[PDB]
Amino acid sequence: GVLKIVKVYLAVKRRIQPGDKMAGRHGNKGVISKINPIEDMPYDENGTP
Amino acid sequence: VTEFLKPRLVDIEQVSSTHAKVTLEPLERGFGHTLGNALRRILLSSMPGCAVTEVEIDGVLHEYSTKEGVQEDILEILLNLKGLAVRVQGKDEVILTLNKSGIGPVTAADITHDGDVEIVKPQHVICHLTDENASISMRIKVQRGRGYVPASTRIRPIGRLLVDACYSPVERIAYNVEAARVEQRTDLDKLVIEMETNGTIDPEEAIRRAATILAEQLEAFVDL
Repeated sequence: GVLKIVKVYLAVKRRIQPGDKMAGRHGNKGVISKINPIEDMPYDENGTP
Repeated sequence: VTEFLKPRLVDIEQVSSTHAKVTLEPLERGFGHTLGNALRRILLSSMPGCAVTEVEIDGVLHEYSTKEGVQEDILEILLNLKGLAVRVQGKDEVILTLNKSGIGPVTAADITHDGDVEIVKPQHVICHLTDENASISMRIKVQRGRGYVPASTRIRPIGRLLVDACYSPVERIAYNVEAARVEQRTDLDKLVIEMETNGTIDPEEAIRRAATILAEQLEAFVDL
């Protein structure tokens, strides 16, 4: 019943959003919740946030 | 009382190529932290930088393919290119050209630099050609921007590849308040801003830029 089939491959780059689910190795899963700008993150006295 | 010493720039010590220190003095009590924090947020937030935006390789249609002769894929070439450091004097949008043939690494120094565009780290690597007669020719596009701009959210032929922009010279900013010694006074501070840029921005220019932006945006409160 089929005469010809055409297949197309799409490549996508899923980047990251508030809502993804990243987890550690000790079963401490969690849903990422915000993407803060770097100037708001805690930073130690050396300057590395 | 009811009068405040005004700060000043005492010395811009250049400890290394990309690591710098700025000293501000004098400062009344309670301003050390205020100015330190304001300037840190401003500097990390918005400094005008320059970065590569579009690449156009000769014999490649999309970034997921491979080219015969080069060692890495095209994705790793784009990634390595994304971290390129370059300054442009007058033009807000320039086009560099790279041509290479022969075995070896392809440093940024092989870019056919124009008069005004300046590469800051001529030992940065891009790819490894592994054949005596394998060549690469590409046309890099460099723009001037003010932050982060992902490829998706901006706004033709099938030969253009789009990389994400990261226009920000500064990378890490720290600071310290410490008592100084004016002719005679107690509780007189001195601010030290430690800066680690990627080499494309002059320190004093950056600090003056932050000061002017903060002031001229604070102007909206006076005569409200």
